[PDB]
Amino acid sequence: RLLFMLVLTVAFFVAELVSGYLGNSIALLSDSFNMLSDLISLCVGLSAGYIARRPTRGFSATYGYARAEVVGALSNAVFLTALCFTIFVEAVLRLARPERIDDPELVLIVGVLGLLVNVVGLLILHVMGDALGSVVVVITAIIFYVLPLKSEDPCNWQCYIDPSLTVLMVIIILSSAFPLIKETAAILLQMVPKGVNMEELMSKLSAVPGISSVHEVHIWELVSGKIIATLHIKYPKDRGYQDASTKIREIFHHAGIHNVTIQFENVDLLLLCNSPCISKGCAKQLCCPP
Amino acid sequence: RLLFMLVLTVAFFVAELVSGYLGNSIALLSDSFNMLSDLISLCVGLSAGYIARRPTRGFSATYGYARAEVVGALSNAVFLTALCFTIFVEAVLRLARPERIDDPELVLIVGVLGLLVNVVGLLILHVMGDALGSVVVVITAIIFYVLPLKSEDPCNWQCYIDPSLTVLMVIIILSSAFPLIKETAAILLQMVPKGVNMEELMSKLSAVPGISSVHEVHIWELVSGKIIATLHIKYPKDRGYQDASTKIREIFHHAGIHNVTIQFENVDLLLLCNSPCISKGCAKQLCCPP
Ligand SMILES: [Mn+2]
Ligand SMILES: [Mn+2]
Repeated sequence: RLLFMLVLTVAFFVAELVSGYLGNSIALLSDSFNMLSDLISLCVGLSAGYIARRPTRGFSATYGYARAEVVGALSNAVFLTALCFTIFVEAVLRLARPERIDDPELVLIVGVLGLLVNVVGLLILHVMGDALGSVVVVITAIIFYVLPLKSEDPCNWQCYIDPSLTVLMVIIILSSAFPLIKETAAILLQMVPKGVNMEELMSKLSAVPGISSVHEVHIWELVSGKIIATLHIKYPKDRGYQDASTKIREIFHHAGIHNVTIQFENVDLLLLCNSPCISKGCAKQLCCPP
Repeated sequence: RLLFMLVLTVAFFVAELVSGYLGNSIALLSDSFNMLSDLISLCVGLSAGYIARRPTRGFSATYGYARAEVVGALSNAVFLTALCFTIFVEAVLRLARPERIDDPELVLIVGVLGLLVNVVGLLILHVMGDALGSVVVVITAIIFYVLPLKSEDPCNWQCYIDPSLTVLMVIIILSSAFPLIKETAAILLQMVPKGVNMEELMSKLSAVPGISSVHEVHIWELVSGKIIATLHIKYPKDRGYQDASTKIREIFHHAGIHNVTIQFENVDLLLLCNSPCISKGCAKQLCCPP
């Protein structure tokens, strides 16, 4: 990996913020708010590179800090969505009251210098979609320079191109952030991973010879590949559960789940958990409550 | 509960946005961005009221959707932080280039009408801290009305009060959001709950008579009160684990943990998991890897 991007990305995010406010362009602010999310993603990816190759497994994080690439990706998409909200709000108010660009050259220079950065990125969807936002800035500046507007004249159609294309860029930016908030929140909501087929898996689980009942089947995803499947299983007292255990962990293996914890409880009052909390009053605090 | 707040809060968030942009006040935009987070929190709390009293426990969410009050609270604090970032950026640029208030009356009216809403809130820290942001708006409007500034004059000291107090309000707003991002991310990072004393708990766990080894001790928090504690425990083959199990689940009960799953594995090669994935190649995909 190479990390020599924060030096460039952070430096040009500030440049596009200053030039976006000094040059009076929402497209420049939009792109700078996109490069800020790009630097947040770079920091998250670098943090996820130091969490890996150096596990911790401490007394306060029993699973480690490997979930920081999902929390840091949902916190970056929500950050970007909130930034796009303000960009959209400032883009609708400039469609009502139009304003112009004071320095097209300062917008064009930093517009290209920042489009040339997303070409020293992937070459050597957000990264793919960050380069289109840097084309809008150079398009708007060109329209204001191959067709100038003297300070003394009123706003023409040109004052509308910048807010109109910035609204389109918010729709394009939020068309990739929206699939990311839904895909990452499902992980942090303790939902079953999308790849796992919980219908076939639970149909095969009940077909294991020697198994009498299966309850508390919790399957969730820590990170990609790491799927934890808690499971309680009742079994007749006169039969061992060794071959049953082997079958259950081989069924889960074929489903891509390798972190399987099975609690074997001995054996319609024979279908509840034999081992809830030590008191009946714990039923309020039990998950999958009885 | 009462839900007759979205009708008021959503209606006045739009009013404070329009009047904050039509009246040229960052404090009004700051408060409207705070009332937007307030309505997002109201929607999250109402969703968490319908997830409760009606559990689902489906085939795609084995723990239910009870984690939506933690994901929806981290997504609301990050949303608020990103909004405060834009508010702060527009507050530093107005400290450099000062602007004034076009309609102090429109700022004062909607300033009070929106301070009277946070008095029809708690009465019948963010809610406590939303009312201070509505005092800054009424303070700034008063200074511009008990001391007017004709359009023909340059900006005096009055043009600085609004950005200066909005910077202070961002610090106050982010002084309650920051403790919320750290407290909610620890839950979504699968970290040990703060209340649980993992030192005394793990010291008592190893002192249970009949237990030979304890590994894969995963304790995490779904929501407040619901703590799930996965655990693998080795034991001698000639001794049963019934009394040991009772002791272990009574030790966890005294620690506030009632969702305990124990995998009893039979018995320094006697201290590893007896039941990893069915193949040695799964060690890469195992959590707490061997
Ligand atoms: Mn760009
Ligand atoms: Mn308020």
